[PDB]
Amino acid sequence: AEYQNIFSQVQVRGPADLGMTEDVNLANRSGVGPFSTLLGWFGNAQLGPIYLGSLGVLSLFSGLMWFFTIGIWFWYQAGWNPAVFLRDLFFFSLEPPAPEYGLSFAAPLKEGGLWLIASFFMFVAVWSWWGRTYLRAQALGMGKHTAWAFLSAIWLWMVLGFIRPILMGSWSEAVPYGIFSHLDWTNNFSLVHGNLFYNPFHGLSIAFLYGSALLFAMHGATILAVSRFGGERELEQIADRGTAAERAALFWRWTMGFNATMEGIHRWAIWMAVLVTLTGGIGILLSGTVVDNWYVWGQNHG
Amino acid sequence: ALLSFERKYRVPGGTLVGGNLFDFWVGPFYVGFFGVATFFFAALGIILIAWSAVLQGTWNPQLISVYPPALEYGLGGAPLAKGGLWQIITICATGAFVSWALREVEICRKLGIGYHIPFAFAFAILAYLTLVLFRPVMMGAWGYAFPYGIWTHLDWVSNTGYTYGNFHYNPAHMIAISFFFTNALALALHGALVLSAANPEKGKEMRTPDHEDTFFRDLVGYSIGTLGIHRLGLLLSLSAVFFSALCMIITGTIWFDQWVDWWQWWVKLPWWANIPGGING
Amino acid sequence: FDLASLAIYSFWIFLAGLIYYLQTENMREGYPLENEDGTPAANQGPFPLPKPKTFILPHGRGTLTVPGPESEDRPIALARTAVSEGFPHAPTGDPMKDGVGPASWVARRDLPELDGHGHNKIKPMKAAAGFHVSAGKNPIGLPVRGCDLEIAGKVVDIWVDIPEQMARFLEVELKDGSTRLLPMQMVKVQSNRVHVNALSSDLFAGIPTIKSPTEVTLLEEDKICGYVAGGLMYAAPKRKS
Ligand code: BCL
Ligand code: BCL
Ligand SMILES: CC[C@H]1c2cc3[nH]c4c(c3C)C(=O)[C@H](C(=O)OC)c4c3nc(cc4[nH]c(cc(n2)[C@@H]1C)c(C(C)=O)c4C)[C@@H](C)[C@@H]3CCC(=O)OC/C=C(\C)CCC[C@H](C)CCC[C@H](C)CCCC(C)C
Ligand SMILES: CC[C@H]1c2cc3[nH]c4c(c3C)C(=O)[C@H](C(=O)OC)c4c3nc(cc4[nH]c(cc(n2)[C@@H]1C)c(C(C)=O)c4C)[C@@H](C)[C@@H]3CCC(=O)OC/C=C(\C)CCC[C@H](C)CCC[C@H](C)CCCC(C)C
Ligand SMILES: COC(C)(C)CCC/C(C)=C/C=C/C(C)=C/C=C/C(C)=C/C=C\C=C(C)\C=C\C=C(/C)CC/C=C(\C)CCC=C(C)C
Ligand SMILES: CCCCCCCCCCCC[N+](C)(C)[O-]
Ligand SMILES: CCCCCCCCCCCC[N+](C)(C)[O-]
Ligand SMILES: CCCCCCCCCCCC[N+](C)(C)[O-]
Ligand SMILES: CCCCCCCCCCCC[N+](C)(C)[O-]
Ligand SMILES: CCCCCCCCCCCC[N+](C)(C)[O-]
Ligand SMILES: CCCCCCCCCCCC[N+](C)(C)[O-]
Ligand SMILES: [Fe+3]
Repeated sequence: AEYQNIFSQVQVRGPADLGMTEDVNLANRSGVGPFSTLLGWFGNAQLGPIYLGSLGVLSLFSGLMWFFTIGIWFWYQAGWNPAVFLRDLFFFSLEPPAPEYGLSFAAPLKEGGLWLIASFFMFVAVWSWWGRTYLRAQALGMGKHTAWAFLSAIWLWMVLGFIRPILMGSWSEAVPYGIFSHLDWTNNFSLVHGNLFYNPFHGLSIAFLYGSALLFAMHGATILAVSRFGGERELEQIADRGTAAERAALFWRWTMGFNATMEGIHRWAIWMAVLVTLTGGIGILLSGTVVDNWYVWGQNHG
Repeated sequence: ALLSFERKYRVPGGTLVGGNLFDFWVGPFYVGFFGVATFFFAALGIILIAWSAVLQGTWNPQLISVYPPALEYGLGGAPLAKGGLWQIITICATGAFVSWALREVEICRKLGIGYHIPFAFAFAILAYLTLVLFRPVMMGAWGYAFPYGIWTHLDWVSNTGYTYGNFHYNPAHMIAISFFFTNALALALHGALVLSAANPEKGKEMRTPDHEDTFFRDLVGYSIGTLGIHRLGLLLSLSAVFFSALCMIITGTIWFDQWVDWWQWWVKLPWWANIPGGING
Repeated sequence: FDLASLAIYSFWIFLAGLIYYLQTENMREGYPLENEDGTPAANQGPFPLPKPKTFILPHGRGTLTVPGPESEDRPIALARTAVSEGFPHAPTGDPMKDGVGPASWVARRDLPELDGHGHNKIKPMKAAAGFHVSAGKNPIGLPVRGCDLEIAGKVVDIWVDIPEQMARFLEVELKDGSTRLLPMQMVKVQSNRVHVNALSSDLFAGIPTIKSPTEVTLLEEDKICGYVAGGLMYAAPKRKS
């Protein structure tokens, strides 16, 4: 047959790439890691270096404390034995405080208090990671697109476990930390609010989620189809359109009547994805604060 | 009607069927034999939905709903009023989707590009056919298919899921969701990265792919690269839909009880099955 | 109304401006639309051209402003086949030599892409210190076979993307001792040969050549890639199963 360009046929390796400097503090980059041949069939072989500033070590320290806080609780639920621990891994849960304690931080360790400690640690882990997303871009003089897209995801997370619980006056409304327990919560949330399929925001979220799969399928397939003219080299094709960009546009124009540019498609991309969590977070935020039952709401619209 | 750079590409050839008969455009649209086929199947499907709605007694698109035949018909033909229309429409839709794919193949040939797009599209086509053809046939009735209507089709999703408990517990459905979520993560980042380089801080020079790789290595310690991310997106996308089809093909066929109970295989492994304590003992 | 129907109705408005914005951003190349004779078309659609933006290109290479004046900046050897709009345009010469159809190239700049340090992105591996084949069959030394199952040449080097660490072209030596670049995406490295489906052995000399032996320009890449992709349509008569 013809080659498809899904895996590389030959790997080529040179000296490790220490990266661009620009305004980065090089004192905080690690060494280079090993080269992965396995990874090299699909993308780059080079692991590392990585950047570790104050904000990184903080994120990573808190992130680990969150994880271990949960695991201590799981080991506990498992009467401290490793067979029971593995047997019930998916069934253990760290639940939030009972409605009784509302928004108070006075609930005991065994009945809410641990959930809060863990949630505190998760809160700083994420926000600090967010700042690091911004600062890493600034150090290299790039746009803040990544920090802004990440914020969209933080929106839904913040609504789920922080804002909506505050607005309802209890921590009990937040999500528990468990594999099966957080699925139960989700299914339960829907039932209690009159079926989330009547939440219009939920339906838009779905459309952008599906839409994201559609678009990335279109976009990747397109770039692979024109990789024989150097299509993957997107920044230089922005600066200086080549036949790759031309054929990519034309395929789609001839197919469906309109097309993108090489820069433009990435705007379509970032928005399609970002709107998943943007609409989703609004859908959840309004549930129980303003609308008790989406079926009922859907019958009036008011 | 043409983009400034388009004329050089509008040459004859690349058709699979019909030679030069349908080798032309209408405005921006390539036609081809499969252009004609998709028009024919779409027109016919739309007419038939229209007819369905007169029989239903509503022109309101929020109420129109073409239902499959009742389970009592099994895999037989059914009368038009009671499921036959759904059957003919499904044929037409299948014809229109497959025709759309083959038309993309023609367009690929004329542009001398690869076939990755229609290939990817065939995954969506295959998910559709799982729900309306493969699953129903293995289950022994057209009735197990979803109806064609805006809200009725969500009804179906919901009633179908809840037949098996909370569907979250379908393990293939878990894998599929993972890929869906991950795909959206990856698309956000890809779009963000490229744009953050084309559109750097005000006053600065456009960044380079090296800045892109550096950015990610700084952030998470790895960068898959610019060929790698398009390979990735294609793969996350298609895997999502593959595992979707699979989680449904097995539901009602090999597994027809409550999905939550499936997980008892794990908990009842003899090494730990009777050890007391935990959640499950 | 209530707050939720306020939220949803607002959202739809927002979304409409977003599509507006997105669509006009994707009109910065290729527009205005033209008629087949190149004059500006009457019906441009409902969205207007966006206000121009300017990219500052790195490494002293200037600026780009889009939208801006469009122009192929090359002759196109095609003629109409019908007396009315919408039909194909037949090549008037040899479409592989003339660069039309699937053999098209664009008149990109006749400079090489540079890396973030200002060095040529792509280099023959012989001139790229530290670089080696780390995995897979090394093509260097393999005979190259065309779709007519005849030997067109032998591989004498790999040209590599240094920053992306990736093979991009095989440099192939032909019967007369000259070489050509072939894109990696259009070849098949088998264990005992490289197979090239797009071209027959007799079309390898026709591949456009590069002006310097240790670099390729963006214009040369487009000409080379356009040419070998074009053989899928135009070499076909000579391609065995
Ligand atoms: C029976 C259950 C209900 C239901 C209940 C809910 C509920 C409840 C919710 C959704 C939500 C969503 N549902 Mg619904 N849903 C149902 C039926 C469906 C169906 C379907 C029938 O086919 C589909 C396709 C969907 C699809 C969706 C998505 C569009 C949306 C989630 C977006 C997202 O990306 O979240 C995933 C993304 C996030 C959670 C953001 C996470 C970001 C943070 C910052 C990540 C931190 C990582 C952490 C630090 C760990 C580190 C890891 C290590 C470093 C590796 N639902 C049924 C009807 N659904 C959500 C929504 O938006 O509703 C409007 C939601 O809250
Ligand atoms: C209450 C219901 C149950 C449930 C029951 C079900 C059921 C039942 C199903 C799913 C399916 C899925 N669910 Mg579940 N699901 C639930 C909760 C969730 C949650 C969540 C957040 O809780 C999520 C994220 C999901 C996620 C998903 C996806 C994995 C999958 C749907 C995508 C898909 O198959 O696309 C595949 C895409 C297609 C079929 C689209 C095909 C497009 C065709 C080819 C072309 C269309 C052309 C068209 C006519 C266009 C005309 C255009 C105009 C002319 C322009 N479910 C709850 C617990 N879920 C479905 C699945 O896996 O299906 C295979 C499924 O059947
Ligand atoms: C458009 C919305 C989509 C989206 C977007 C999105 N997510 C993002 C971003 C964006 C734009 C980022 O920039 C950010 C990122 O950095 O990505 C690489 C991120 C991110 N999305 C993440 C996850 C994530 N996103 C999700 C969802 C989505 N994100 C949506 C689908 C989900 C889902 C679907 O639920 C998840 C689970 C994170 C990978 C990353 C944010 C990282 C973060 O906040 O980390 C804080 C915590 C830690 C750093 C430590 C965690 C501890 C772990 C349990 C172990 C980790 C390894 C270990 C610490 C290393 C070894 C230790 C020692 C030996 C050194
Ligand atoms: C493989 C993974 C993802 C994917 C990929 C994908 N889709 C694609 C492609 C690719 C690569 C294309 O090339 C192709 C395209 O042209 O995109 C613009 C396409 C496409 N994906 C589309 C839709 C679509 N894709 C979806 C999903 C996905 N597509 C996946 C998530 C969905 C979902 C998630 O539901 C939808 C709705 C179309 C925009 C387009 C194909 C257009 C097409 O086939 O046109 C010919 C058919 C008609 C013009 C209409 C015929 C009408 C019927 C005869 C009657 C209607 C019957 C129907 C059953 C009614 C249902 C009613 C509903 C209310 C339930
Ligand atoms: C092998 O054994 C070891 C001991 C080594 C470790 C094993 C650990 C292990 C297997 C852990 C398992 C962890 C799992 C499965 C966790 C599951 C997590 C899930 C599913 C989380 C899902 C959603 C969480 C949400 C939405 C939480 C949002 C939290 C927010 C928004 C923060 C809210 C903040 C507060 C309440 C703090 C309030 C106080 C202040 C000052 C802000
Ligand atoms: C999504 C979170 C990404 C986490 C990446 C984890 C990498 C751990 C850093 C180890 C480096 C230690 N060091 C610098 C001494 O080599
Ligand atoms: C999600 C990405 C996977 C994490 C990769 C982390 C790579 C860190 C490499 C740095 C190791 C440095 N060290 C100790 C070998 O010198
Ligand atoms: C940036 C991408 C824009 C594409 C938007 C697609 C709109 C989907 C319409 C879904 C209908 C939602 N509704 C009304 C039922 O809630
Ligand atoms: C879901 C919304 C409707 C489908 C998308 C509209 C397709 C637009 C392509 C036709 C217009 C192209 N044009 C103006 C050259 O004719
Ligand atoms: C409030 C207006 C809603 C308009 C929705 C779009 C109407 C298009 C025709 C819908 C056809 C419905 N059908 C046949 C799938 O059942
Ligand atoms: C429903 C998804 C988004 C629909 C967006 C429709 C945009 C149509 C753009 C048509 C413009 C074509 N034209 C005339 C400029 O060539
Ligand atoms: Fe891209």
